[PDB]
Amino acid sequence: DDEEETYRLWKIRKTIMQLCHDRGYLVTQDELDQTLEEFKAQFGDKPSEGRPRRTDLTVLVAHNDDPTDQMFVFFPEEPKVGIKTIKVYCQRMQEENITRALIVVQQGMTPSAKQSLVDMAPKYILEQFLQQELLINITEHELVPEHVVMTKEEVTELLARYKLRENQLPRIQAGDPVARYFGIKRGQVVKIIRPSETAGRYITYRLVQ
Amino acid sequence: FSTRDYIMEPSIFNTLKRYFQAGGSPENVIQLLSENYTAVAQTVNLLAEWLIQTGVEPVQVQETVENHLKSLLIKHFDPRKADSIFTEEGETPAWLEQMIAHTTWRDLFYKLAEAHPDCLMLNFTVKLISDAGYQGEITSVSTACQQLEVFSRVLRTSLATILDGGEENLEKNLPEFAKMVCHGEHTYLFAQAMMSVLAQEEQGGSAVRRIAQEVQRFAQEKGHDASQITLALGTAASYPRACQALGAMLSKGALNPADITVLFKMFTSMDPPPVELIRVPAFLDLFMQSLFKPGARINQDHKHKYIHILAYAASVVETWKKNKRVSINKDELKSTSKAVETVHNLCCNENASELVAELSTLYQCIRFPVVAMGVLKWVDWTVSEPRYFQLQTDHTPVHLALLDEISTCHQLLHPQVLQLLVKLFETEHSQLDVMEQLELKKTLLDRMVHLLSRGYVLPVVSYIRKCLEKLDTDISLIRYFVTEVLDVIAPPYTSDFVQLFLPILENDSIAGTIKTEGEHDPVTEFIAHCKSNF
Amino acid sequence: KAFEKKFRFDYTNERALRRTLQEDLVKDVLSNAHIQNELEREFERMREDREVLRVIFPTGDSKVVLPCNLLRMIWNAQKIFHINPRLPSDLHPIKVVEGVKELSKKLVIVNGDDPLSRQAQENATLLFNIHLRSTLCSRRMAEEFRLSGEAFDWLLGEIESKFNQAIAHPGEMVGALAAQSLGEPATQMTLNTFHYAGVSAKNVTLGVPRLKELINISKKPKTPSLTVFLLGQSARDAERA
Amino acid sequence: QGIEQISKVYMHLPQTDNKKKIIITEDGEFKALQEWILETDGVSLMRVLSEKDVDPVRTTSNDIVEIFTVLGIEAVRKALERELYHVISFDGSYVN
Amino acid sequence: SNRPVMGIVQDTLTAVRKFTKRDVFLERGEVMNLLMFLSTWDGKVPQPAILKPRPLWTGKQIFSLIIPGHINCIRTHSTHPDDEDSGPYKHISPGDTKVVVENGELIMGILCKKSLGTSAGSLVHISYLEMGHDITRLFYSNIQ
Amino acid sequence: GLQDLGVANGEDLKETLTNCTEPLKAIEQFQTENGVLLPSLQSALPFLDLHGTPRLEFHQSVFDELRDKLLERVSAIASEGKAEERYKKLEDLLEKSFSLVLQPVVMCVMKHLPKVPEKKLKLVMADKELYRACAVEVKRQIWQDNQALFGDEVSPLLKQYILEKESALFEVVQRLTRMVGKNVKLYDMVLQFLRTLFLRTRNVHYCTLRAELLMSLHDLDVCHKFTWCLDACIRERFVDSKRARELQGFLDGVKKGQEQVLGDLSMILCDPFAINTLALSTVRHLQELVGQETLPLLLLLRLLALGQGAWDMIDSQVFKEPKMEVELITRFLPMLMSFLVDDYTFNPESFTKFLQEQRMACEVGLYYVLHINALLRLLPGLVETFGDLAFGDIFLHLLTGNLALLADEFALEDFCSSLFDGFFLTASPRKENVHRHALRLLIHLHPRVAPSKLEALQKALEPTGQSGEAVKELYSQLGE
Repeated sequence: DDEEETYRLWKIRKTIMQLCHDRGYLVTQDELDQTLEEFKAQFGDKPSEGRPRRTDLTVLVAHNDDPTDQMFVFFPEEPKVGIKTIKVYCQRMQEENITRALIVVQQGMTPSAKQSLVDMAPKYILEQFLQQELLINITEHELVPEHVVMTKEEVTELLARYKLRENQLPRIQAGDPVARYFGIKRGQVVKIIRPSETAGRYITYRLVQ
Repeated sequence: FSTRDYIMEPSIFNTLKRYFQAGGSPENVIQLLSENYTAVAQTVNLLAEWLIQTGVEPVQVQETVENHLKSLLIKHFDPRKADSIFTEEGETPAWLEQMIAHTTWRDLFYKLAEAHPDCLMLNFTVKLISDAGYQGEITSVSTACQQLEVFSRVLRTSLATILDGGEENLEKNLPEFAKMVCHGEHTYLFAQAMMSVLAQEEQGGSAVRRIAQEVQRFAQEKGHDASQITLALGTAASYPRACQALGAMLSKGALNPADITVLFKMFTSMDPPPVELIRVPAFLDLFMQSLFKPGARINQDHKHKYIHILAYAASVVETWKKNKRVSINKDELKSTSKAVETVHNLCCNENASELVAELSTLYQCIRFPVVAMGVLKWVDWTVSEPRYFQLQTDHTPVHLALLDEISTCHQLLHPQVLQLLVKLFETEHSQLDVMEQLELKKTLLDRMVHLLSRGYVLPVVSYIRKCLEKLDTDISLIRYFVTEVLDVIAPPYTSDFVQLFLPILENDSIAGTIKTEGEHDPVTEFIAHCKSNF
Repeated sequence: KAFEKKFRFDYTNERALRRTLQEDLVKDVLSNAHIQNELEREFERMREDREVLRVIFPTGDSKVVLPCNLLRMIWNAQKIFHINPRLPSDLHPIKVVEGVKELSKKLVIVNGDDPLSRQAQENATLLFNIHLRSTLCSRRMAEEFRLSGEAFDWLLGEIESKFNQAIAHPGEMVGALAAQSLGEPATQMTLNTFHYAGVSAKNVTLGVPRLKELINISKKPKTPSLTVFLLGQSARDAERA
Repeated sequence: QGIEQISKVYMHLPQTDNKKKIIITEDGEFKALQEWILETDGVSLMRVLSEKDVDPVRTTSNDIVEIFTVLGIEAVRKALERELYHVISFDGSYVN
Repeated sequence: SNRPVMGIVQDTLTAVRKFTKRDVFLERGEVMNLLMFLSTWDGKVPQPAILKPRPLWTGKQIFSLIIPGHINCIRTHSTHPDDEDSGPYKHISPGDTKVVVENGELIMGILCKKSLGTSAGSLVHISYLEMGHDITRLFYSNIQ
Repeated sequence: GLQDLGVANGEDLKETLTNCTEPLKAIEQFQTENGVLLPSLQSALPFLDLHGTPRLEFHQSVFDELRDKLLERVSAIASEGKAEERYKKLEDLLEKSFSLVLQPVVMCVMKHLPKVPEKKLKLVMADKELYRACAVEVKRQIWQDNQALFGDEVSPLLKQYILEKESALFEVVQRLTRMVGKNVKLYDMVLQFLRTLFLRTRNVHYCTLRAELLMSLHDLDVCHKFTWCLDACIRERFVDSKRARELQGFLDGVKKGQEQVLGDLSMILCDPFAINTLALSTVRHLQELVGQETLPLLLLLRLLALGQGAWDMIDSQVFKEPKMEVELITRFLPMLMSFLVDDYTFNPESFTKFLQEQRMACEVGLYYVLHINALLRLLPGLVETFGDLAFGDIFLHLLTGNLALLADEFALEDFCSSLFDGFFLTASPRKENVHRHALRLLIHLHPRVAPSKLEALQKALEPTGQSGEAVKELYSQLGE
């Protein structure tokens, strides 16, 4: 349905602003929360065979500080993205000075593309997602406790105070949905604040492995 | 000879007295005279009005706020220690001015604060209320009606309002109309004394007697034991034995075969007491409690006596020519006795195939109003029992069809039928499946639709409106009720009905109501009629 | 409004102050506004704690497990000192407030002056401190309990000692204890605990089988069920449901 | 119509107090608002949430692996706590 | 489950209930025999609740000797109708269905499992909490 | 006091009531009255409050004025500065100023006083603005203090900068307060004042101006934005390379203009934190080039940009400075010699002297980085070059390096540093003498220099005629 598609795209964009803002990229409140009718007026309400369609609403956002690093998203028209298309996206970024970008695929994306992204990760980091997984925020869920990335300066004296090495810390897998949402790389620390029925608030510390 | 003051000119009256004869060391007098060190605060307050002129609200709201602040300050610094002396010494310039200008709530608040002190102030307030064209519209307090004039005037106004309103007013102002009369039993007896005289006359005596009925009903649960007093007011006091027996009966609040035997003996005689003694609703209610209860079986030794007593109470007539009865009828009490006995045996047998089989004869018996509302009460007691719904074919169609028959055969029973049905609908019955409960509520709404069809329409629609507004039940029930209602209504449409039914119609997913009507538009026609009417 | 009326300890009403506290106490309280300011500060902190508790317990359940039973100790102390709360109290609210603050500093869970250690300390006893502050609020303290100052400080000492005892000792083999104390109730439980119902109810299949399939996380469980909530008027309406 | 690996679905109003939603009235009291809820026999999460009118906050499953695949590890730890507590205290036996 | 487990065996439970019935009356010789076995006993007989016409003690008096130290507790009997507390007489139970102990003395209430056994917050639990486990041991022994 | 219509009427009534009869009742009636106040309430007040003070009415009026200010804010938010609401607020403020000499008037002006035609007249009337100058952020804050308050703040800013420099030898709130009255004209005036202060200080004010601009951009910011972002990236990453590349690209993609590029370069260069960051980046680039063995190349571009920024302050309307590619090889030659010496140890002097004689911020930074057989030979050459340079910033960097060496705790290096610090204290001002005394406080860990160090400090206390030398000598004597 055309209305179903436009609604889905509106939700996708909404989740994307929420993701970026949580990640730490400056975004204006208007985009952070805008009405479905507002987006429909913006884009035509006819994604199917209409002036709105994929790659039209791709947005570029810079970090809150140090505007050198900026990130934008790719919206392949085809369901299963092509390796040639990802290479074209890479070249588009090459024209840009920013090495960070995201991709949203309607369908599963090729394992060859997976390997390609892994190979070109070091020079520039490109991350992919899927419609259904991004269709609803995960952080919103009550079951999910509060998550915060950590920094080197804080991790250092944290380890010093607790007289333990990073390995001893309880671990979390890198490819988990939460670590993917936060774009956390290996060897990075995340603190979790949770409501405990028996002590009110509990703090836990985790390492992305 | 001081000339030391910035805004103390207002207190110049006391300043002159403290200065002309200051003498000694007038340090305190000088301090009082120069106490208003601020600027002309009265002028500042006046200019506050000018500022509000250009402000958001250049209206009398500021004046009302200032008056409220002054009243609150007076209440806070009320001279309760010497309030009586202050009110009763002069009483000339303060009470008169307050009644003339600030009589809105100042006097009422002062009276209601304690009401013990300031006897002169209370008397002045009562006099002002009496002088006011609107009888004591300010002094509406349950503990402030301890004065003959104020209480009688307020009671007269309340009675006039109730009579002007009518049946629709029988429920809203009655509780607050009774809260003061029942506050003191001396006041209650005085009201009953005047009210019996009012009822003596033929015209309006029925209404006055009815008002007495609901008033004594309220007093009963309020805690009054004035059954003997009511009997004294009634003609039953003419017979000391009858009055004593009936007073004991009412005080016990049950039925005693030993005393009812005496009542039967003195009844069905050549000179029966004036039926007004047995026409009191309270004794009939005691009869209802004792007789038609699903349980509580009686020894039945005097079963015929109870049946005959009920038939005599609800059937016989008399012609009070100059307060003298010379023409009475007793040809219908026999049929009444037969029907009531049949219904009593139906209640006693406590069984369902035979109940359905005799249902046809019960329909004939319903034509007696007493039998109909006895069936109503027994059905209420049976249904209200928790877990009464365990086996159902059409959600207990028997009892609900009995209610429909009662409503059709007797229009005056509609308020009580609605009360029972709405109580049942409000009640949530657990131990049942959700779908079953939903269907049960739909069945209840079917009886709502029947009551509406029987002309008891405005209260039904009003209750539906109220239930939608507060404690929102599932929208499905409201939709279903509206769909059924639209079927039974055809033009013409009363304007008041259209107004009552309108707001629920144009909200809460209107389009969902129309699914496959096709032949006749359910809500489109009503909308067109409403547009034409308004 | 009820919390306000129950914990404000308003001082404007002179008669209530006379009934509760002595003449010297009421006169000093009315004279010193700073005491009133601190009382207002305590009330605001209690309001914030009330909001925090309405956050932490979404359920409307007030049943919680705490290392101390303040009401029982208050009861014991009252009859120990023969308070006879009919008479007005003889202690000022300032001692109550300072003593509760001092106790809040006395009880320790996380040691160290490190900011990370500091955050952890108050987080650990966050709930217990809220409970003790709510119970020992000056309003209830002076009104419903009416302890003397000696009873008050003795009670504070008792709380200190009891919370000292409640500390979990180091070196206790606690993982084994926890798992094994899970075992005994499992033994008590039986697969027949469920007597079924007229409605299928999704066949929860609670009991030892459920615990089994949970302990060894199973890819395919017997009755994988999903609970679903609707948003608004769609849920309100059965038809939309 | 519908999704796969999902058989007949039940609907009911939660009698139990914990399940039914609670609203903080302006006066401060919690009020328990009974409301329709659904139970599906064949669990397929992240596809129910994709649909319309589905609450993403209150939804929870009874399995473990499915929620693990979609909500990290803290989510499953908490949900496992919830379920195990439910089972062990169904009989009224309280465990610390 | 942070509860007491030693509880009270079935037989002594029924015996203590029938003993602490609200109307139990006992003779001088029987009381003088019973008090012997209380290990923690001070050695001074308590005043009877009834003196004239005859000296007649009460099992609650006897049990107050058993209860050690000075403890305060409230518990609801198993047969306690809840509406009683809602209505009047909430401090004088017609059925003595409110368990009330003050300063190591049983004031009014029939002891049952809900006030003695493994029920959480029970008299045994509070005794252990307040006094020494040795005190609680002597308490159990004397009860039995 | 204030004499509005009502004030003048009250004054006239008071003057006329001093004589000519004027009985009490007539005077009370003719003085003034409260239209809102009811006669019944007025009559009852004497019998209850015993001539109660009208201060309750004044408090109620103050509360009503606060509510009116809130209503004006609500109207400006819903009506978006509605013309009628603005006119009513202006009329009310004028009336309040005329009547009371004015807390409600000041509050109303602050809440809503934009584009007020009578705002200039009101400000002129409140020329003193003892409290109003700060209370009226709309006018006093918005260009009110530009004429004199801006200069006063600049003087306090200079004092704060001097105090910070003195403390380092041994702010944000003010900038936020200044920027609170943020408008187009306010920003232009602030920029002009900052440029004037930087010109007067000869570079000192440039760092403060750049920091203030960066803070304003970061918090409620709104080529300036690009410059602020580049500066923030450089500050966040001392050795960052992507940020440096982005900044270089932005600078290259800057069209030639009248004083714009000059101001950007001056702001970049005149920043002690910025200078330190540039020096650290250059040192890191040189180390990377040495490791890669690819000596000559973004390091050359970075060095050229740093030199242009440093030389921009010489004169206005400047484009850039010569790259000096040929001289780059000679400059890097000492680094290659030092690296070769270090490699030989783990397995010159003339150039250092020439560099020290030549004035080069890059040379000073390289010497500081180096301080932070072949190595021994290079060290004397570095010392000679630093002595030849003899700059104040070079002395500060040498003090930092001496602190680092003291942390390293080198015995022979300790004696060499003691001699160098003595020479630097003798040559430099009281600040240099105090720094040398502080270093010597922990210096002389060996007993063979401790008495000598004490004697040298005692001699320098007298030799340093400035009070700083005497203070340092007294502190050293007290310590030991």
